[PDB]
Amino acid sequence: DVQLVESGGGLVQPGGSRKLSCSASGFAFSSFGMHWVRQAPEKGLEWVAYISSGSGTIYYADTVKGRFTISRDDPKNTLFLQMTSLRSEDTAMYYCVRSIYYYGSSPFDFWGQGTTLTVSSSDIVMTQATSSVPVTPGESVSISCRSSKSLLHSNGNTYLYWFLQRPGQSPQLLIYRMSNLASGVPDRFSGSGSGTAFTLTISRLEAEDVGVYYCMQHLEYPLTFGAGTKLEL
Amino acid sequence: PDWKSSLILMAYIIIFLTGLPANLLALRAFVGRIRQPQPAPVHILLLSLTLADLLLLLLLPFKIIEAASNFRWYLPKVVCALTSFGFYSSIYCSTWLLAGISIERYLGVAFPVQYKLSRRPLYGVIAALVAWVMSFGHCTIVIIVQYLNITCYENFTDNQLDVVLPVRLELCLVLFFIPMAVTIFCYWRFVWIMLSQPLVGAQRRRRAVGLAVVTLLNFLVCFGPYNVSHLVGYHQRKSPWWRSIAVVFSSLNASLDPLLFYFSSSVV
Amino acid sequence: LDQLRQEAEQLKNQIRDARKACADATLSQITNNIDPVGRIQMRTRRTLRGHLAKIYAMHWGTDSRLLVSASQDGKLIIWDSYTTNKVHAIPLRSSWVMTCAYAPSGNYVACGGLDNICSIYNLKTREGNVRVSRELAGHTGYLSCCRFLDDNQIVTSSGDTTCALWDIETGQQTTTFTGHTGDVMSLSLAPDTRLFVSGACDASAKLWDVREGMCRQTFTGHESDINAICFFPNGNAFATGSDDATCRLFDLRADQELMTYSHDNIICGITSVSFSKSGRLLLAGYDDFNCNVWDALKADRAGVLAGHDNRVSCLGVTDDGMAVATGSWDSFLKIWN
Amino acid sequence: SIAQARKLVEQLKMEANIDRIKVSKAAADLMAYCEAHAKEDPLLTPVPASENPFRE
Amino acid sequence: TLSAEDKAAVERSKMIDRNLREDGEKAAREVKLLLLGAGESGKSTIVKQMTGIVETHFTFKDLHFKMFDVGGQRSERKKWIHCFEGVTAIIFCVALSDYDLNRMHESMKLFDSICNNKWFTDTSIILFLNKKDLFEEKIKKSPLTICYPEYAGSNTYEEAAAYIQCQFEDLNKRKDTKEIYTHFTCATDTKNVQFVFDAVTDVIIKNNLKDCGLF
Ligand SMILES: Cc1noc(C)c1-c1ccc(C(=O)N2[C@@H](c3ccccc3Cl)SC[C@H]2C(=O)O)cc1
Ligand SMILES: CC(C)[C@H](C(=O)Nc1nccs1)c1ccc(Cl)cc1
Repeated sequence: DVQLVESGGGLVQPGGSRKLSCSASGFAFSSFGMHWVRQAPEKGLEWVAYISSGSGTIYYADTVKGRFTISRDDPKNTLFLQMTSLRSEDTAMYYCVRSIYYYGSSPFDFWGQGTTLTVSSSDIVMTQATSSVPVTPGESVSISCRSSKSLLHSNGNTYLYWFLQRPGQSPQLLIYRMSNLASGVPDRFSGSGSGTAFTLTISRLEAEDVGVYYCMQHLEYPLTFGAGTKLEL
Repeated sequence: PDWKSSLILMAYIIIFLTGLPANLLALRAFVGRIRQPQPAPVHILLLSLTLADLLLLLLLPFKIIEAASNFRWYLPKVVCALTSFGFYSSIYCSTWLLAGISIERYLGVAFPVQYKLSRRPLYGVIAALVAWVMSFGHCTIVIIVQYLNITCYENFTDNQLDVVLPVRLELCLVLFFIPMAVTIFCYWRFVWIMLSQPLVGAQRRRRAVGLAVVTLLNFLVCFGPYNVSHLVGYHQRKSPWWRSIAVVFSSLNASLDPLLFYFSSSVV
Repeated sequence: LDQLRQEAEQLKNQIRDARKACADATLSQITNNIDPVGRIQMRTRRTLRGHLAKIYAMHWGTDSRLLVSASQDGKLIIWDSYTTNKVHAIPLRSSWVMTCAYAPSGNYVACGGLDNICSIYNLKTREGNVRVSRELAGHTGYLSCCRFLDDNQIVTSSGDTTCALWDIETGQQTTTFTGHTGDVMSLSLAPDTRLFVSGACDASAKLWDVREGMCRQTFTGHESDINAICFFPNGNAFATGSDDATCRLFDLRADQELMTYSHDNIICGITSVSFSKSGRLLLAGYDDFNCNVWDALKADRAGVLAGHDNRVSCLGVTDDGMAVATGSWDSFLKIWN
Repeated sequence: SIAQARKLVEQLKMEANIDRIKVSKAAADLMAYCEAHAKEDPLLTPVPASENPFRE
Repeated sequence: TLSAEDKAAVERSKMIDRNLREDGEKAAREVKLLLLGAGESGKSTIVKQMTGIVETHFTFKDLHFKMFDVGGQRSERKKWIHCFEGVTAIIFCVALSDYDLNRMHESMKLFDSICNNKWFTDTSIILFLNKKDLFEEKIKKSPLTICYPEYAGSNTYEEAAAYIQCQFEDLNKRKDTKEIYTHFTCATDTKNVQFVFDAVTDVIIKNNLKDCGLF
């Protein structure tokens, strides 16, 4: 039973320091690249940091570079994010995400529940024009995500992902590399597009499908998310 | 063309024409053996030796030019510096790499279990680097001191003899006698052990001691005369005139190694 | 009873007379006016390096990109052929493995050997590690070959002189195929997976009905042990490879041999056999450390895939027909094209 | 042993019962298949480099 | 020009490569032995001194031994014997008391088949002649002439011991490529492991000389 429980969040005074801890249980933590993804109180998702299997590769967002530091303790199955010089920007829920990379893998598959941090007072631009769209249960709807740069690579893999964050829940992976559907996702969800144009077509709308739909590129770091389209009614 | 120069002229050419193909054949074999599963420390060194030999054989034609030119350098002076540098650097890189092999032969038979247990190909790489660092690094320091101040380093001025000759003696003591003392010690005990260990067939017993002795002689016949010249030089306080002859022999080993290590193995 | 032994001989005579009767013209006579294939110039494109012991078996995925390989080191490696990348490396309980397979779906792999067990491995788990799904036990002898029909069905050959069909879910033999009188060495499913053929050390090949569980036909011709067998893409013929240094072509409908692939210089046996997508080329591994390419219709050598240093153990062709993989006892797979 | 010999006889009966086509026909049908699928085979007729995924 | 995900997939491949090399190094520091014998001819008892295949582990003087018994594998050996091409040595067991139990000749027939096998050209054989105490009691009762009619020497343990030894060593044809180490073990011994250690030491030395090129 895969689960990722984060801890180490609370009210921090500005310019301070705090460490987060993402405990892992029920999978080979050693052989899984890990990510950190934040979410500001009423905003979309923002990627923070990554650490590979073997701790042999690390990246950061430009907003945190120098300040934040990521590290993993494979024996104890725990991921860490040592944050320094905290700002009133950093106030966010921090999620802890697993990702495995081999031919025909499903990255960004499982997300943790998250932990709330409160600080007291060349990039590819993904665009979702529709902020919200009302829907009727039973009908079909299409979500549109545009890109600044063509996400098709020479190898022939269009690195465009889709996620769903249901009200009061952690984001769930739906579709990876434009078309390929994730496990435990009904066949109602379907994904298609071109180099820059993308469309997530949801058929037979269920009452459980309501939520915010994000689109993320994984062509090159930094990994960038969209604004998010909220289904309602 | 003096009758002296003629002999040096002929010798290098013979070393060039037999050595260069022999190495290239042996290189192919050794490269292949590294890519195959479970390589040994000695396989790394044997590769390293062959490369060190080639470098000398590829700079040997310039020495053939000298012998044809009757010891007078006509090429740009920058060539002389690089040619001579790579030549001597290779001699000493060979000297130390052979001392490296002598150890792996001793440990093989003196402590067979403890050799097997701790036989990671890492150590072979370390051993090869030390040989490169000691040989190329020693030469590098020297040539750096020169620039920061008709013959290709064979008419040193009386004033220069008060730095070139001291350095030559230093090269003899620590860059030949050290890897010599190792080599002699290893092959002395190696032969003594192979003739005291009786759980063997007679054919192997002779084959082994045979090649052990031939290797030790190669070492002392090829690299002996050149490193003795350094000493002779310091005592006389004058560059030995017969240095040019000694290098021929030190080069001969680049021709005589590939046969002794690879071609003799192919016979067996 | 002596009569039974005599009656058997009478039926064997009858069968021989029947198959002689329908023999009117040889394949050679018919394939005289067709033009030769020419010289087949293939070059090594990839060399998959990783195994630290003799490679005994390999098998392509259906995607025609991923392939699994087995070695005596005690490791299954799944390769990405295009990128020369290792996707999974599976440690095996028994290092002695003589076979491996890859499920058509691509969700499972199998292997076995001197353990007398066919071990199924689930590739796609939530835990993100390859784990043993089932260990199929029942065979008395070494597992010689294994091939999936489905995610829940696999058929195995063993040195106990039997083949067996399994229900992986329950882990039980559904039916046992008995008939051979020697160690069954190789196996080949028909395209439709309703029939399969098996070659044994009794110098005989047999056609099996998977569903009914009976020997439909028996094929004789080889002088020595049949080490390899493969089905012709049509599914109405198959090719064997034996220790008598010959490959042979049998058809099912006429129930007899058609063509023999022999060269006087060749004296070592065949390890492995496979067809091209068309079935115009018949590739064959040998013990002389090189694979040869035969014009399957004319029986003339067309090319040589020389490159390996040691015995060519296993040999496989992609489904798209684009490439050929040759494993060897030199611990290298080479992908030819 | 007697049952084994009997079992062999029963198997041989079944193999004798099957109908057989002429070799000429079977020979032609193998030829016909290889003629029809000649263009599909990449190894028989080397494909251009762009198509080959093993470039390298 | 690799994509983000492609580079990570390469990183994985490298880590796999690393762990394969480590498992290899560990395997190289282990002695692999093959155990053969005419039925149960003291294969069990020497295992105590230390189903398709059975594997045994024992360590002695910082050297790990893996012993494989292939008695349960009742199939044509020729079709899988090549798997053990590359074992350090082959331990062969003969019951010296099974001379009058024909079986000795069957053991001899098995012995020469292994000795003169194309796969085991340069593979040393550590012959054990088990059950010498019973044999010493058996020879005084029943003569060796039953087994070997050409035996002309006196029916004594010491002479017959050397005689049977000679018979097996004579079966060996390739006397240059490989060696045969013989030992007279019994049930009441504690020095059989030592004898294997001595024999294997010799085999290691030879392989060490092959790598250097002396050998
Ligand atoms: C120091 C210094 N300062 O002024 C001078 C002049 C020297 C000086 C020191 C040493 C030498 C000298 O003979 N060598 C050096 C050498 C020679 C040729 C090419 C490269 C190098 Cl490295 S190493 C081998 C040795 C030799 O060939 O026997 C000659 C000159
Ligand atoms: C002194 C002998 C053993 C030695 C020798 O024959 N070397 C060999 N290497 C390879 C094959 S034989 C030798 C070295 C130098 C000269 Cl000038 C003459 C003889």
